[PDB]
Amino acid sequence: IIKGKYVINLKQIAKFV
Amino acid sequence: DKTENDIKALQSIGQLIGEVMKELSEEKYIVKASSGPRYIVGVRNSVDRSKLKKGVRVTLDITTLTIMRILPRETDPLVYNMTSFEQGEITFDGIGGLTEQIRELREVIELPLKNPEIFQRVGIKPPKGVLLYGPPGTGKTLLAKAVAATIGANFIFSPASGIVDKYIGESARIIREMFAYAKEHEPCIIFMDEVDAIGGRRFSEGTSADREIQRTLMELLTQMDGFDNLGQTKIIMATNRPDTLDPALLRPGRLDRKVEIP
Amino acid sequence: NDKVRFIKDELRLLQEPGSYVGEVIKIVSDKKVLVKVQPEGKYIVDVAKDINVKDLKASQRVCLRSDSYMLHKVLENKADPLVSLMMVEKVPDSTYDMVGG
Amino acid sequence: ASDESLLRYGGAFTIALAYAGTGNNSAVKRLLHVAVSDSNDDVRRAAVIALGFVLLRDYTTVPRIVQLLSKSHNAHVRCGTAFALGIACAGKGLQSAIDVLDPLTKDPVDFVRQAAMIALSMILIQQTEKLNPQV
Amino acid sequence: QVFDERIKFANQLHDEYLVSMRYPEDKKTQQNEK
Amino acid sequence: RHLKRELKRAQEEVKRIQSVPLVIGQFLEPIDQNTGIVSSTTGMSYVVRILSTLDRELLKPSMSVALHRHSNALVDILPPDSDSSISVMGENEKPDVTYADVGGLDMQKQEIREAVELPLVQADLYEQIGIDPPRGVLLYGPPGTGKTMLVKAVANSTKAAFIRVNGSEFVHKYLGEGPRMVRDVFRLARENAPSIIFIDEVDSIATKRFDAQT
Amino acid sequence: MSLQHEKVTIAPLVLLSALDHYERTQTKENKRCVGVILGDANSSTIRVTNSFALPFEEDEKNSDVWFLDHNYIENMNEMCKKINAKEKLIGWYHSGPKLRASDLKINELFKKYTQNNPLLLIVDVKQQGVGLPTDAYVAIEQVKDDGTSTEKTFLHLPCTIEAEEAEEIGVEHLLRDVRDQAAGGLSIRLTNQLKSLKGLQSKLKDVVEYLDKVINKELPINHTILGKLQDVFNLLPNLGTPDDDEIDVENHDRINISNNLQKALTVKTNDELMVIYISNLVRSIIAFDD
Amino acid sequence: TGRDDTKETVYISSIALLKMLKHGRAGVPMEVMGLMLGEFVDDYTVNVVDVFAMPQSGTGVSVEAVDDVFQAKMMDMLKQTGRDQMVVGWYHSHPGFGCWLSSVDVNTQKSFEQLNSRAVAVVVDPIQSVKGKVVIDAFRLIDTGALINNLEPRQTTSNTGLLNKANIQALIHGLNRHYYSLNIDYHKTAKETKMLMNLHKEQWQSGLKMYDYEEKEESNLAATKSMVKIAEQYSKRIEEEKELTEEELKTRYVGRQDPKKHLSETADETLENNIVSVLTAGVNSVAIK
Amino acid sequence: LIETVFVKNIRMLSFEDISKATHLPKDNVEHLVMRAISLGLLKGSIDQVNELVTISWVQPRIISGDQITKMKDRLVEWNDQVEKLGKKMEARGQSIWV
Amino acid sequence: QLPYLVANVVEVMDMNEIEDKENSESTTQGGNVNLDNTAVGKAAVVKTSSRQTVFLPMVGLVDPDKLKPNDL
Ligand SMILES: Nc1ncnc2c1ncn2[C@@H]1O[C@H](COP(=O)(O)OP(=O)(O)OP(=O)(O)O)[C@@H](O)[C@H]1O
Ligand SMILES: Nc1ncnc2c1ncn2[C@@H]1O[C@H](COP(=O)(O)OP(=O)(O)OP(=O)(O)O)[C@@H](O)[C@H]1O
Ligand SMILES: [Mg+2]
Ligand SMILES: [Mg+2]
Repeated sequence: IIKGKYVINLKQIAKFV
Repeated sequence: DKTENDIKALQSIGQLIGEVMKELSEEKYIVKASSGPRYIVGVRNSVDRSKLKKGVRVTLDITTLTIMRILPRETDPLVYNMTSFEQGEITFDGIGGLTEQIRELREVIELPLKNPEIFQRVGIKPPKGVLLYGPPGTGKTLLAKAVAATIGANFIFSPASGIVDKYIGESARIIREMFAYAKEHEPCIIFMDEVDAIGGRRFSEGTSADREIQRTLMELLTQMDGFDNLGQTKIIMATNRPDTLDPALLRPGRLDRKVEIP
Repeated sequence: NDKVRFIKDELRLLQEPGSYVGEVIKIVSDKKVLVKVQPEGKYIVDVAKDINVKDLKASQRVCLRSDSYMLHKVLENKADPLVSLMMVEKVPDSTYDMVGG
Repeated sequence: ASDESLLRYGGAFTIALAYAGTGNNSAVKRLLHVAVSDSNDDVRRAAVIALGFVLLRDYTTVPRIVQLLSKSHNAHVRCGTAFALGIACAGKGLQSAIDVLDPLTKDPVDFVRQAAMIALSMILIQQTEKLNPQV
Repeated sequence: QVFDERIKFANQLHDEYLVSMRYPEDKKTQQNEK
Repeated sequence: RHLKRELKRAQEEVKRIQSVPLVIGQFLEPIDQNTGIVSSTTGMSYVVRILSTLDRELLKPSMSVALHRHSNALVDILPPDSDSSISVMGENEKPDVTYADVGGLDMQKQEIREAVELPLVQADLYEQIGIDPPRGVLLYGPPGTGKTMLVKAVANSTKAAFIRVNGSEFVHKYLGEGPRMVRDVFRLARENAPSIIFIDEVDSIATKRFDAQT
Repeated sequence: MSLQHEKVTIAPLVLLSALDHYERTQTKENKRCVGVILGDANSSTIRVTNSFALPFEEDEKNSDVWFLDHNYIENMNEMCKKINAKEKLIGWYHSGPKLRASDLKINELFKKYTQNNPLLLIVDVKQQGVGLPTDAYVAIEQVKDDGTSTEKTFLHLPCTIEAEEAEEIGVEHLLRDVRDQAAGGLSIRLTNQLKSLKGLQSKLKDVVEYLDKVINKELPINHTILGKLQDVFNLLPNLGTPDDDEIDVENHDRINISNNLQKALTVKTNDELMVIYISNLVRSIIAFDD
Repeated sequence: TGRDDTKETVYISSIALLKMLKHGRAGVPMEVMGLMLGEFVDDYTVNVVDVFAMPQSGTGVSVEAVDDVFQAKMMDMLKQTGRDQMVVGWYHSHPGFGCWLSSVDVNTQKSFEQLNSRAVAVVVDPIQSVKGKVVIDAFRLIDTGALINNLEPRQTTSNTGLLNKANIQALIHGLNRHYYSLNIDYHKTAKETKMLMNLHKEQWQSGLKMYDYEEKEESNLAATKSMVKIAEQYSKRIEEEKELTEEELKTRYVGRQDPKKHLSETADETLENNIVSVLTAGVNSVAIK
Repeated sequence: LIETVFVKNIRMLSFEDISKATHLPKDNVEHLVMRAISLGLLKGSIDQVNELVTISWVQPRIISGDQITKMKDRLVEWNDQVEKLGKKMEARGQSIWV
Repeated sequence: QLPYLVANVVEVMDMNEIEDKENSESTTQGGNVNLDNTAVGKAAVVKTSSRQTVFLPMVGLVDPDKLKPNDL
């Protein structure tokens, strides 16, 4: 959690914002 | 200007790395891309045949697949951490009263560094290979930091367990490629810190982790002795008990001096 | 003419979408086949008009047209698992004239 | 001599209608030239069709001329071959005309098949099947 | 000059075969067969 | 005349599909002389048409090959020499140890001159007597004994081709990488036969026990 | 500024573009068209990627009087900068039949925008000649040995054409022709041979009558023109030398391979000769049962 | 009804095709966009004269990525020189997919169709034009309400009936059943044909350009050596191969992988090259001196 | 020395012609030639056994009214020479100009 | 604005900056005058979590002070 977007890492390992 | 350089950047596309695996004809090359599958690619007149040679990282295009230009070699992201942690620094003297062992260590390391020519006169193989073992807390590591600090020779390092990876053929990759680094960087000194991780024996009647150790261990032997021979790459191996290890990591001429600090 | 119109025809023939090797795990009697693609996983997929599930059987390799994985032909191959073990061990057979005495 | 596809398409048929039903080598000669030597498909087709009009007066020789053209596997060339045979050998049939069209009926290209079925019916027009089994 | 006289013998053989090769083939395909 | 002309044009077209870029697969085995089974090294198996007027004498046994990128067809073939795992390490490298390190280890010296050197100098010595040749050599013992030293020593002596491979040069890094590396090294050996293939260690590669639950 | 214009590669896109703009202003009867040239510089090869028309009205009373919109130029450039940001002013194309000395003053005007030396690319819209419809020139300053001060003058640049991989295949898609200048098969290189020789014969005829015009009709004398002819005479081949005798010997060698290969194909065809005749015998049996 | 009501056959000029490809190729892998400028005559003849690209985005092709500023202003540039016409449609690039409209672009085509109902969308593959063949296809939406009214046969009336396909099951569904395809032809004048056909000023004078003789001796040497080995291959083939069933014999006694054909091919090839080499040398010696 | 080679269509000179022009012995013709090479005003090599100076390269220099006429005639000879020869090449290979 | 890939930096291995007359690179190339012809500015190699590496020209707004040879 980035305070005022988020970082997810998928199960397809592949990281996106 | 700050935003106009970004326009020039956004309209540029990326490039995909490979390396020259094999010359095919004159204009055709086998590359092994870092995507992984090999391709056949072209040349611009920017490169020449004699600037290409095997094992050179070359760029490719991603829609033309032509070598535009030669690139210097890849270098792991991991190993820059190791070249930028030496802190905990201290002078020639890192202990007092065990100076006799400090003097002994530099015999193996520091002396062939300065003059190979005095080991010519004798006719021995230039010394290399060091095992450090002893009771814990006795400055075996602080001496490691001191001989990287004092001489200032190129140092890497490896914690016993930050070279261990989940992917296999990836924990081989680092340490193979770490020795490579050691041959372009001058007189290098490889400190293995607190190795008991891959110190393990043949086991593999236990879990799969014991074959993971095995895979990584075989990798070392071929480097230590073979057609690949060292001379200005030195091993300092730090451990807290040496009878954990496999005896092929107790093997002299890879470990020529076994210095104990009591 | 036979020559030049064979080249011109081969240019079309060579253009594919990709055509795979699959192997039949098992059929289902909806007129579909469960096929495990050898690298990939399993997909139940229909069959062509030149084959049906009675022409198909477990452990027989098929050809797939891979945009839906629509069965094209049986393959000209068939795997056998018992030979896998026997070969990898690798032992011959004999007569009694190689044991005599 | 026009490089337009359009004016060359009609160019063939001005020879055809100018020399229609005339036993002239030059009239026929020109059409043969266009078919082979031109690299636009529609223009290749038009040259073949035109042949039957010049050689209405004598259509005995016609199937042999286009025998060559049916060997060629371009859809348009075979397509215009079908029509030339229908045109020239209409009325009471000719055995050679029938033969050349048969492979063109079974062609793997729809455009040649559509042309061929029609051409046959002109050759065999209102012929009873008790007078010829092939009909 | 020597090579050319040899090439002319080679060219003579090239003409001779071309003419005669198809000629028995054309009569034989004329004549009926299965 | 016009067909001879469009034959040229058609042959020109088919060279364009022979050309770059190309992806490299592996040929498994045929099912036809114009259709084959290939495993791309993308980790995908394909059944692909084959181009006519290629040679197939080297193709039908496993060998590197060129396939086209987007369509994935067999459009050209490669020679087995190129696309090696690693090139010869006995002509572009030279052993760094000779038999002047060898004093003793004579017991093994009588057994290794039989095993390695005699089929290199002439294979037919065995055949005429009627002795069939021995196969590979296993050296075992603690590695401090000079097992490899002996390999370098007689390699420098016989001066035949030599290949330096290891299991960390066969090791998997992506899908389908490892098996491919295996096939290449023998292919090269046979091409410039006779040859010696040296794998320094097979400890990792082979293990008496396996899990095979993972 | 500098000379880096040694090669000018020109995209085929630009030539096609030039004719399109020329007609869509419909400049005829000795009217001109000028548009900007966009592309790379600071490279020995000058890459002509793109062009765009500028509004430019050229007078008919004089050649010294023209209208050109300076404000227009920046707007066209900033837009195209958004598309691809490797495009800058590298010159301007003139579309006249040939070269003028009122283009020199225009050249100076475009020197303001450039950071290179302006390329004048006379794109011919008359398609004259079987060779390139492009001559290229760059305006350069010289002094000369005559006593002439501070000249500005145009030095010819050899013209070449390159195309990108995507660009080239578009041509191939559009066209299917086989090209009277092609060096393909045996009949095609035979035609190229006689065509190439007569190409030289034409140019040499011009020089001979050009020399007369200097020395009876008082065309100007220039040391660049005389110096080039000197080079021809000095590096001219010679026969009857030991070079000539080795040529003849190399010549027998090539005649030797030809003679071997002529014999080789007679064997193959004579094999076919037999096999047609065996097939006849078999088909006779078949015909008799039939 | 009352018109031909069929999708234009898009005639893309000599300039345009190249321009779209150059535009798209640079941006690979990211998607590209732009407008087609053209003119509309017959009920089914749109000649596309020129193109211009609409600048890049950080989210690729969107309806959002249309910017009225760029579009109108760039139009006003052409206006001053009188080479603008009217927007006949737009192009965009899917280099990661085959020729067919993605989910987004259909809604973009909807908006474009509102403005002008002859609006086409042309999908360019700059990544499958590394072949000798350029992969390019044209589509125009047929509305959903239009499929309900079953007006689809109206759009195929008075055509040759020849349409294009691209891969099966997902690509082909969208193709025939939600939009309509018409072929693409290429338009040119005889002035432009001469411009393309020309090459260097020493390309019609390249037959006097002999080569180094070291290279020509390489050619002489390689051919003669290789043919000895294929001849050996040819000897083995004709020892047997005289029992029954031709294909069998050809499989048994290598007759497939035909050395008879290969040998003749090489001989002819080297034979044609050497007659011109001899001819070149005989000219240049005697003609120059 | 530079003058005599350039104006002539021959590029080989017996020392006898040079000796009589420059009023030198054979000793000094050999130096003169050698110096021309060192400075780079001529380049070539010497046969003192054939007794020729075979010059192979002449420096370009200013070209005056008289020389242009010499230069011109040389170009007429070669121009006519291609033209007569091209007729044979038109006549030979008539069948194929395709 | 979203979405974008998240990666780490292999290394910054810069090329010399663009002010020169012959190339602006650290690795010698064939041929002469070049400044943007195949020449490029500073270089960043980044490794994805889709598992490759790409040689990209680094953005001219992001500094080498904002880049470490491990930076995320
Ligand atoms: N002889 C010494 N004199 C002063 N400080 C020392 C001495 N040796 C060790 N230390 C201190 O102890 C700390 C940790 O010991 P260090 O990591 O260097 O030793 P070690 O013998 O390898 O054992 P381990 O690896 O288990 O830590 C140092 O950072 C330092 O402050
Ligand atoms: N008989 C001998 N003469 C001289 N030196 C020897 C002798 N035997 C061994 N040595 C030396 O001992 C070292 C090891 O030998 P070698 O290089 O053959 O590896 P190895 O035993 O197979 O080890 P590993 O396979 O684990 O890598 C070498 O430096 C070698 O020269
Ligand atoms: Mg420690
Ligand atoms: Mg060893």
